[PDB]
Amino acid sequence: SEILACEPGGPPPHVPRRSKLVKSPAYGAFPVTKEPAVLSRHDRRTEADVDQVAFSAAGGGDIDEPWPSLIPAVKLYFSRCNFPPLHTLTMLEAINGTPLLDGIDMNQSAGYPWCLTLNRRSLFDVGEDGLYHPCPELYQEIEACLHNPDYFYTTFLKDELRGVDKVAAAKTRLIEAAPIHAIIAGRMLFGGLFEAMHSQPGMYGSAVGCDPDYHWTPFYHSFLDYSEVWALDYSNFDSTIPSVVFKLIGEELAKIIQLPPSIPPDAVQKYVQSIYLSKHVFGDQWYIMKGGNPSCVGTSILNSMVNNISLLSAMLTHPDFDTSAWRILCYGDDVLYATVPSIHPSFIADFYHSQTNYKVTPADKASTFPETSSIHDVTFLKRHFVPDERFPTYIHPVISPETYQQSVMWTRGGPFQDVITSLCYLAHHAGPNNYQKWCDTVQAQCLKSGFEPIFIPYEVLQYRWLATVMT
Repeated sequence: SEILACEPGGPPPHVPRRSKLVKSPAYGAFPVTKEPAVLSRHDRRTEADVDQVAFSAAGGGDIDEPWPSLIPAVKLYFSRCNFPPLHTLTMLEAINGTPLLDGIDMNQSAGYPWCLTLNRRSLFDVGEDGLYHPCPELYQEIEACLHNPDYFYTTFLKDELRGVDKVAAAKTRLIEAAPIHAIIAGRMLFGGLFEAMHSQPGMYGSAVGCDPDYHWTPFYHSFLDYSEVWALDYSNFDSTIPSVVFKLIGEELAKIIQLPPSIPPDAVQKYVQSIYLSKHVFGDQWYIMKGGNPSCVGTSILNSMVNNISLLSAMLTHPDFDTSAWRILCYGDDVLYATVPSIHPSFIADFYHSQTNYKVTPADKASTFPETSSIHDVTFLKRHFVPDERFPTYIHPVISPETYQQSVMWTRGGPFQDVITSLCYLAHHAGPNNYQKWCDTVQAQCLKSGFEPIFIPYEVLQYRWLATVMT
């Protein structure tokens, strides 16, 4: 991306420098390979400056002109999508939801400048209809955003567990939140698109809105015409996305989305411009990012499309690419793809280096791509695909054991049993006795700390999984 000067928008917010993650009653259970990310510039665990490292991948440059295969990739992706005319959501639908899209999370931040003196719930009144209505001040900001999407993302250091290597290097990610009036305006303009995609994960090359327990089965079987399936990940995807890709997507969506009379006719392109030419506030640092996208559900939908377009623009340069025999599945920077004939991720990586700012790598910190790869070797959202031993047509999402082995050793301050319960939903897919080994190890450590954990029985988790997957 490219970082530009920006006029301040008011009183600056505060960047939290202390982690909410504290050691849990199970902290000694497994060898500690993860710790809370560096948030303070004075953290003793690192010799680096976190504010410097966290922004080091930004400002590397933006691409304004399309590379020769980019426009063909745009046409190819939208040709396969075959979207019918889409419409906008009403303001009340964008707030409270539709049969195909849930309402907003009232517990999330209200964003700038609301998040200075007010939370999200305070800005709404429950009407006699039983739905949430915006207060007269929020309604007017949503309206003004539809005519001029001028708003600030609040930027913070993401408080989360990280590998001990990333802690020592102060490599902590950024979390950026849009304001509530920009979110509701965005759910109005693009809610028809969000409905179509979020309610059909696996279609349009996007996995956004998926439930891994349920969708791992159709995801798995969708890659069955292919002998080789590839996984790859982007480093600094949210900074390296060029403006030109978002701009081209906005022009396609402008022709698809039908606008109501109260909305200016270029609102689609103008809102997308507020995404790739965005305003940010990080503490008292006010700046504009040209290129990239702040790292939200709507942004994950557009990021999926960006990822699909970018990958297709790489495959279109391969001499043997069959424009009809391919499938892509994306969630953010996470990607599965397969082509016939198989295109090795080496080829995509080399094309990206010569024409874009994308730096692409294996999905398992493997530092190299395997010579071959199948649906059984691949990981997607940190999960393998493993058929059930008794009903092999149904596929378990088997997350890496490091996920729930490390997470259980930390808490954010709630009832610790809630941490144990939510990890049971991830861990039981490893098999009844691998699940038991995790439960037994966690219980022995908790006993020394004065806590008695209760684990959901394996029979409950396996039955309910088979029930939802339609067994």
